[PDB]
Amino acid sequence: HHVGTSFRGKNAVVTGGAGGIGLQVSKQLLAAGAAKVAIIDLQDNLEEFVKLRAAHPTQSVMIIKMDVANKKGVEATYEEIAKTFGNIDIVVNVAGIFNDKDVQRTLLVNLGGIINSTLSALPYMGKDNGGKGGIVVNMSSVVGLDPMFIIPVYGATKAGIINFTRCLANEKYYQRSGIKFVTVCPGATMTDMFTNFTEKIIFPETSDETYRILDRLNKQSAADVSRCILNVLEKDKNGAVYVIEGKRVYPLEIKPQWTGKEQA
Amino acid sequence: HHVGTSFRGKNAVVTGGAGGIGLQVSKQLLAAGAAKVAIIDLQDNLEEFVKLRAAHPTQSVMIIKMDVANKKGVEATYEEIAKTFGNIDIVVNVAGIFNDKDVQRTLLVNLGGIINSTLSALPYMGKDNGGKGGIVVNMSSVVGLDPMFIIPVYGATKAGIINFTRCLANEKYYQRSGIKFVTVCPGATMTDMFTNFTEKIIFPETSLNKQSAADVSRCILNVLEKDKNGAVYVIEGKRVYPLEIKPQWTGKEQAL
Ligand SMILES: NC(=O)c1ccc[n+]([C@@H]2O[C@H](COP(=O)([O-])OP(=O)(O)OC[C@H]3O[C@@H](n4cnc5c(N)ncnc54)[C@H](O)[C@@H]3O)[C@@H](O)[C@H]2O)c1
Ligand SMILES: NC(=O)c1ccc[n+]([C@@H]2O[C@H](COP(=O)([O-])OP(=O)(O)OC[C@H]3O[C@@H](n4cnc5c(N)ncnc54)[C@H](O)[C@@H]3O)[C@@H](O)[C@H]2O)c1
Repeated sequence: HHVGTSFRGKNAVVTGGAGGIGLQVSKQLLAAGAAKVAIIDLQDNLEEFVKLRAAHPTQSVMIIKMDVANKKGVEATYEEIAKTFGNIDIVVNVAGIFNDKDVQRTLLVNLGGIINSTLSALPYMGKDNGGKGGIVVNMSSVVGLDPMFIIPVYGATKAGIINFTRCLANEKYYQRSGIKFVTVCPGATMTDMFTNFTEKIIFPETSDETYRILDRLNKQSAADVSRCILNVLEKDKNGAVYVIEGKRVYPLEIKPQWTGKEQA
Repeated sequence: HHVGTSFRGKNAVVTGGAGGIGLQVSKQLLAAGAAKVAIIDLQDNLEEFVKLRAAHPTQSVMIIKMDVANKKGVEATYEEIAKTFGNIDIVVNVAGIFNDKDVQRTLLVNLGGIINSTLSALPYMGKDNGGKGGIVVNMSSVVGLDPMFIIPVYGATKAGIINFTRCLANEKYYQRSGIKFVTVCPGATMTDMFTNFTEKIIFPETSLNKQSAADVSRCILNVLEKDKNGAVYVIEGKRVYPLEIKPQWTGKEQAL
């Protein structure tokens, strides 16, 4: 029941917020007393959202059905959100999928959706456009940092997310816009995304060693990761990259790869 | 005129081979005496290819017009190439673009095309499928390794290429297939791709000669001869630098 003060007065947009981690992120932000929370997702979860609005009468809970791969849709969706909200302090882009069999869809949803949502959010967040400034947390994976041979396509999009998000963490941009950019990379997690795993992988003969990804998923839940995300949000460290494993948050010091130390 | 022996008896597929680095890669492989070379590109470049076939009468020079973003097209394209070639020893996936204003196209061409071409090539290369085995060199960027703030979208796809290519470099994959997988990351390069740069960037208010396509191409063939699985090379100033890619996630990280 109790609504808190941790995120009092904060307006927040959450892609993927109908299920899994995104749904918990939305709940926990409302529970922390976020003034307004918008949710962008493909699936309709009316029974969950009716309860959610009920439990948070003095808070805005806005739900939009939209494919984050849809560039113009996302743009449109943000326009509508902005007119009601007036400002966007927090964006957590959680929406993604796991399907190696469908390469095009993976790229456009996982990498494309992050990009679409991020670029779309910026005008309504940036100081130069009258915004207060804010933070964008982009969701990635551990396999984004360290490749996992079983899932090359899914991995690629996660490596792309990291590199993309770090770019925007430029000092010159921050001084102009006031927006910060953070990447979080969850490890073994109880996600429904990895259900029917071996039906969603390219090389079928890797089912023998598929234990690596799905053995210790119980280690952390969606709610655990969500708590880690809100923890990260409070840190407000620009350009930071976090790993979330075993219910815990680990910051990475990412050293440059090409420094010229190569010999010949 | 002279045709060499460095790549004698080798069959090679090259995406992006109508222009820039790809075109030079195609020439240099033929000049090194590659038995067969196939080229996959959107542009026709007929006057260059008529000259090329002439200069290599005892070598196969096959040209197909095809969008590497087109999954089924690429698949189709490889079947015909395979029918003539019989096997594929070398794939260099060079085809790519620079357009940040168009995000979807960038992802599907740059990252998608690499994936499409790579996955399509594997049956015709893999030992277990009757193939001789081989090597796939995938083209990336330095910004793929170290993010460049001016070009975030283009960068993302290059980071994606690296991570993708490294995955396939698994030892279990190699003993089963015999195919190796290499990533090369060119630096400051005289590419026509970066012409009209500021018309192709997202943030408009924001403010290499050392190496050419032919220089990078020479570096690629150098890398090809090395035949080191899982390797990542930087190509800067006409020179090849191997990277020691250390894991990002260690247990030394302190929980905050
Ligand atoms: N080990 C890992 O790599 C790992 C583990 C867990 C989570 N993650 C990351 O966490 C993120 C969330 O995953 P999850 O645990 O919540 O699983 P999940 O499948 O339960 O969450 C997916 C949510 O996103 C929605 N969605 C999917 N595609 C969409 C689209 N195009 N447009 C709008 N909404 C869309 C879905 O409707 C769903 O609600 C994932 O994207 C993943 O990158 C990675
Ligand atoms: N610093 C850097 O990031 C950097 C520098 C140089 C080169 N590169 C990379 O080298 C590669 C080649 O670029 P370049 O220097 O030769 O420039 P280029 O534009 O001259 O070559 C691109 C070639 O790919 C073809 N192509 C484009 N889209 C295609 C598609 N969908 N399907 C088939 N063919 C397509 C084009 O017809 C062209 O011939 C690129 O992948 C580029 O990312 C990166």
